[PDB]
Amino acid sequence: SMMETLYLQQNPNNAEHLAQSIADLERGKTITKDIDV
Amino acid sequence: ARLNITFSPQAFEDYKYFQQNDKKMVKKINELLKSIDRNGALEGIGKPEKLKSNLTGYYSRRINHEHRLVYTVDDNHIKIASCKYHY
Repeated sequence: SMMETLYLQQNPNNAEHLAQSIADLERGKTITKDIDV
Repeated sequence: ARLNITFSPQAFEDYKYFQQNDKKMVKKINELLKSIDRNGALEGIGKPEKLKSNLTGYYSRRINHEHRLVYTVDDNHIKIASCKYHY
């Protein structure tokens, strides 16, 4: 259950990207688009 | 379906990179988005996983061997934190 979390965290550059990007989502620094799927 | 998708700035830059360089990657990301919308955060393609640690509140699906779609869903609205691994 932890392997995927650890994969995302194992490289500090990816961990920093995720931390900043989660903060951006939670603080309202975002870009919204319509995507046809 | 037409989905209204919110991206983090970094995820949006990476999605644009794929639009410009790897249309098959875009197609796969979009199939994952279709599945999240149709079946919810935890159900469907890409081996969905509830993330732990300080990623709690978010989920991962596998785009390919290295890239993960990291996202959450609030009131049926999909928010993308990441769609590409930052090495």
